Amino acid sequence: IVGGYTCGANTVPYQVSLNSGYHFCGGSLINSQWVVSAAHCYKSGIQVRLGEDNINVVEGNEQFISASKSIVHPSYNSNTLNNDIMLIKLKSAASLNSRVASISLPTSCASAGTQCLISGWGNTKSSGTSYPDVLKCLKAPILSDSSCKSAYPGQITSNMFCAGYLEGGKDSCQGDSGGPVVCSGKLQGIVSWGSGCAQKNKPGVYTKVCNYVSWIKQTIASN
Amino acid sequence: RVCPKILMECKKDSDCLAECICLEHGYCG
Ligand SMILES: [Ca+2]
Repeated sequence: IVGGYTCGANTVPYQVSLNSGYHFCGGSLINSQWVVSAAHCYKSGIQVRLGEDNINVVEGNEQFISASKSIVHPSYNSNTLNNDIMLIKLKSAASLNSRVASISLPTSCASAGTQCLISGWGNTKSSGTSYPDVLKCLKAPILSDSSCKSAYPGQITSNMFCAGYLEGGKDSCQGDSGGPVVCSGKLQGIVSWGSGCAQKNKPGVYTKVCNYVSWIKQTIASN
Repeated sequence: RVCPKILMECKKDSDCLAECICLEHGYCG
């Protein structure tokens, strides 16, 4: 997250880290057994780490559970990142408590101008690399479809939205993929892609979770 | 550029996904 602040240990209880020997993507817990993340985060042998703040220190509230099944969306296109969403089933159910909790799925799409919370352990520099130990947070607005389409000519589908700042300086960045964009207490977006991070006129692009809620619910109840 | 925000090590630009490139400190961006 570039231009963010420190969330505070376990203040974002639905945030998870996907780990293959190191942290490489985030995700969000949507119930005791299922995590949603980005389809480009697919890897065999994912370990899901819940209850994390400092990803390098054991602080006592972590639960590490292997992924038993990852279900990439049927129409995911790895070239355009359209339908960039994946569900991960945990090998055993997480113990929900005050530090580990799920986030609600939306009943409606959020409108442009709604302020949302984006979080992750990704790069905090727009130029250079500084990867944080603790979870970072950013409040950012959903931008209009016109601005989004204007910023990325021909690359935005109906399954994507832009959130951030056209002035640059604040954005999600590498290592934040798959993590949450929460608006009004509902999961509205998944960190997906952008042209670098926090660049002028190149806001981050996010998977539009409200287009997938019936697919998510059907998949969770059937696997 | 279309560059997904996954953390990925690299030694050359061709190691990265889509239009991400390999930065000086060994990670795609
Ligand atoms: Ca820890």
